[PDB]
Amino acid sequence: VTAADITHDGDVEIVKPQHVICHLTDENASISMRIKVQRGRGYVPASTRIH
DNA sequence: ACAACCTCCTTAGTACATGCAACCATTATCACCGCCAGAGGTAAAATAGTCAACACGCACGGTGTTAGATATTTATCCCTTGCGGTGATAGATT
Repeated sequence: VTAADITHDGDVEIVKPQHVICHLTDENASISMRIKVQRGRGYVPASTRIH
């Protein structure tokens, strides 16, 4: 599961093709997800975003 | 006939390795003093010379003027700043 398996739900370049995520094994297998992405320029903890 | 063995005898052979700092004393003991050496002293003359005299003659340095350089002043010029517009990067793909 790879960059060649993405779809662009927004404005996103991808200078990370080699970032393989996971795998599948059968001729009828599947997996799907959404992903949220951000740029900003500073840091906050995942469970101290607070408001 | 000797052999080593029992006992405490004494002897004496050794005592690991790397490095830095400190300074170099104690003795008493007649060396006599007699002789004379070449050998210390110094007067007078060799191996040769001083420095004062009157000359000789020159260099150097300080006072003076000149020279020109320099550091200032002025003002010019360019290279740089910072922001901005929008650049073909980085690098993923063909």
